[PDB]
Amino acid sequence: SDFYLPGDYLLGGLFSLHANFLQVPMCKEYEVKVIGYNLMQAMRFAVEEINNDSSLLPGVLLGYEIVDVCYISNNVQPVLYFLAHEDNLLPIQEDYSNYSSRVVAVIGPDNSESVMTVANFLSLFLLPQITYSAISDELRDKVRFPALLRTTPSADHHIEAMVQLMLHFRWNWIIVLVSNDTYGRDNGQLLGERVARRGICIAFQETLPTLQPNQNMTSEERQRLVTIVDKLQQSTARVVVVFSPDLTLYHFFNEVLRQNFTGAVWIASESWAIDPVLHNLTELRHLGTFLGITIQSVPIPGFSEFRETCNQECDNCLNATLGERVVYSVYSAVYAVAHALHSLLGCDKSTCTKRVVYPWQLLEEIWKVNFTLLDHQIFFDPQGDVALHLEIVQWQWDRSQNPFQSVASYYPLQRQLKNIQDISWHTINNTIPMSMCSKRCQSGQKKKPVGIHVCCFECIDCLPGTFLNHTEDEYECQACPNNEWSYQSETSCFKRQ
Amino acid sequence: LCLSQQFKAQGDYILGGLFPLGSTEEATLNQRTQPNSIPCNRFSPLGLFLAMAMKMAVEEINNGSALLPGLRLGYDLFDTCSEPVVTMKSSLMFLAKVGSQSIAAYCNYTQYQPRVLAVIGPHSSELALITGKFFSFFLMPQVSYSASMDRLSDRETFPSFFRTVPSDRVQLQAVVTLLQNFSWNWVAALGSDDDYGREGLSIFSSLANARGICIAHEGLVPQHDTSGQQLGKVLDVLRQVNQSKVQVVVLFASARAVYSLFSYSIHHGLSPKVWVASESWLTSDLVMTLPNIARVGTVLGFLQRGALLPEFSHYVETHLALAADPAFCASQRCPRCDDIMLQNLSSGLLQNLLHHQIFATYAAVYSVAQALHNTLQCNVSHCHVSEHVLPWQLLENMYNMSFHARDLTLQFDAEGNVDMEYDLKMWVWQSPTPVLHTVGTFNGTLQLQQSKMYWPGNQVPVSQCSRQCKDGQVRRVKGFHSCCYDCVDCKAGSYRKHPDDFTCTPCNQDQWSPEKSTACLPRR
Repeated sequence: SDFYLPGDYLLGGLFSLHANFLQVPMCKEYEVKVIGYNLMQAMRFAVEEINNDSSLLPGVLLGYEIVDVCYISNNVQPVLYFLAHEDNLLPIQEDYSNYSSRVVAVIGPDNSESVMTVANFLSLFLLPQITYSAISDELRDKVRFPALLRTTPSADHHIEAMVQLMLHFRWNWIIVLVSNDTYGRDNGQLLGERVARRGICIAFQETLPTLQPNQNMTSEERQRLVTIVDKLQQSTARVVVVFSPDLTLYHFFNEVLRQNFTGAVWIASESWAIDPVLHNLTELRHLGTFLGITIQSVPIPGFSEFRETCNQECDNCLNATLGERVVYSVYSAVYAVAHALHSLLGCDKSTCTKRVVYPWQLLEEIWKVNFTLLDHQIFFDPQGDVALHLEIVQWQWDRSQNPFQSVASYYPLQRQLKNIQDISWHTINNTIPMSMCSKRCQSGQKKKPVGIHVCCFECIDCLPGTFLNHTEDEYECQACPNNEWSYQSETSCFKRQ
Repeated sequence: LCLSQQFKAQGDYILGGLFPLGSTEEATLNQRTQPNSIPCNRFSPLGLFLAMAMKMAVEEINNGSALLPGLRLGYDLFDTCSEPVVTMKSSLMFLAKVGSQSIAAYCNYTQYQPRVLAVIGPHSSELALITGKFFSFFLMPQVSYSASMDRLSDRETFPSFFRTVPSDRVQLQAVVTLLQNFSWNWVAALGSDDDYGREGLSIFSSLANARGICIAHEGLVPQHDTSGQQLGKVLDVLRQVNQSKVQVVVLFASARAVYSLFSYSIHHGLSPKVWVASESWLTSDLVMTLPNIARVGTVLGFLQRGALLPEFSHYVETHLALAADPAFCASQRCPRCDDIMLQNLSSGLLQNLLHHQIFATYAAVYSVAQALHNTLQCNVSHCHVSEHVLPWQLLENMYNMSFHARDLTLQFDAEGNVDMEYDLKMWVWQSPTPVLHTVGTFNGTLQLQQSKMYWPGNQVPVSQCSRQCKDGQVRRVKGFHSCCYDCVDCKAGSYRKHPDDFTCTPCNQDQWSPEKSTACLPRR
């Protein structure tokens, strides 16, 4: 099958092509997922293009061994298959510095849980793993995951983009909805950490139930959704951040529509920011403004005309097909491994030598690459991440143009949001919608805090004989000099006779 | 002593063991850059005691014909070194064909033939997650004596993991019942930044929200005391606990985190609060050393109710003595273990409280042995000897059994957990040293000996919030979730325009309004 190419050195690839404990599960039980097929084709295009490029690996062939993984449900077997050498046998020994595996590097899984699972196994051998879509911040620990790298930013930068979007439009007062998953809780906690340093108050955080879109919903789950939407309706906050997988939100937004809720700004995380299934729900355009934070697209030139004993034969993908924003991560991962190998072999144009390589040295070289690919400079931060651009997209429903329209771009090395464009709002006159917990003071009014959140305060007039200096304090009045007085709520003193 | 040689024994069937028999200083924990071996730097007595418990259980089983009559049961114990790499090496060694030094990449479990029948799993939950995920592919049955994190209950990712200790969810259900009994509606929830504490906070926040307990603040406290951000974070947590006016705090945190939090709380002079503890702190390997515990205000929490092993100390001393005798030895996995004498393992260590984990190890051995006894369809004095059992065959019986520890029946449920009772322990400071007193029990229902409760003064603490307001009041939501309200009384000259959160409106000029009134009134 096309899952395999022979060569002098082989890359391993893990992609999810498909969506009684004694019964062994099989991927064919699940429907095809086209995104994973696109990513597989991205890897194949990258490797064959590298084989065509005489200036990168002259006379050396990159092969590959690609294996389908049903997300978390099969992660052990492919790793053993990659690690074994002679007669599909894998020796157990204390020191592996002299051992050669079937593959020299792995283009690792998609899900953060599966990435960690594979990393804990490959860490024993220091076989390098590069991953393309796992944004979890925990992967930055190289004591815990020494051999793992990423061609994508982490949740740190997504939350930074969210918070700077909030700051730019001066939103002080937000709501956070999270899934029950580790993903939702992780991102909710991270956002809670980030906002407190920047002056943004979370009105309340609430957890969505783990529903599935086609299946029936129980009465208590329906009531749970009703309660959450009631909390949304009662609150004065109108900026809502949702950390949930896309499949779960169909029921939630159906309930929101049923209650005739409208007038919010919805901030989408990368896990649902660009979902067509949610987008095609025609009535979402009436709930408010949808903004989504996602990795920025990079077009591969030649890719379109190229595209159009187990777990290596899945014929159903083609007719299911008949991932643009993630493709570049896989492409650049393959190119990173290729450049690291080109360095490791001591190679030069038309003058390669086919030296025997042990993966732990290729890891050391992979940490060292720095080159321009497709007009972007890709190199690994010491914490293992490549600095690719993020973007903010607004959902549009005019089918004359693309569903998701870029409205801002974020730079992780400069760590700031830039090139903001004209968002078209739901407001009556295209004015920026504002969410603030309390209105700003008149001059000569002191703030009196209310409750826990910093943004909550009463505005109270200064009494005669006292004044408020906004450059000096705002939470209590200060007295006039012994021969001065003031006009009650006033910033300044005046002389008594 | 020739002690590390006692970690392997022959038999017809063999049990693997993962124990914290050694460790290393922090200086070792740099990034790994070449795949060399990791040395045995430091000894650990806890692992030795747990290994002794497993050895004792297997010795008893080999003496008493009640289980596996006519067969000999062996063991093969390895150190985790508290290190995933070393743990993975040991796990791989367990799964290799007997006599061989390698493992084969077959596609499904039925093609393997590992050298051990079952693995008595690691001490910590991190290694439990890792090794459970690895073992599940081979359907190797794994029984843990210490790993309580509830994520391991999932049969989809952990189809072969079992434990003889309850999961955190049962402890937190007991805690929720405790809060519900004393009507502590308004509380703060804290947890350690480790996965233990994060999952604990998730579980508690899910359970409390369903029963109407309103969490004022939900936050994480760090494991370490080495950066200014951590000092600031504990100061901010103290600020949150103070400003919310909470009097009862639930603290699902590891002992190091609690030690940090309490030391800084004493440093900053926090006022007394009720602190609801978790087992890993309440058993206090570290916290109870603090000079000024009694100022923290009150400590209370649940603890396991398992049985006890009277003979264990004499067994340990006897076998250390045997390991000290060259005439016995005439008949490494931890080189530092050989340097240890009886006086280094004094009885004062065993008389403390480690009984729970020691008994859990004993019971894990007995669970595996009973499961094998069932699989071999044993009679009195006879067995189905004509075949050799593979681990995945034992797994079928292990779900559908009851096994006997010392005068205590236990059963694995559909999620691989045991069911166990709890004591409710309260710290008493009227003694010249803090000591645990039993004040209640939990067995799915909470029984309190309230006449015995040691509250400060002749009063019981309270912390509450309004679920609904009166008619003549304006609402205001509070809490980490918008669950409950604080009430505003409308002062004269203003009126409650809406029966809602909307602030009271100033009175119409040609009218007036008295206190608490809902409308403007003609002044005449």
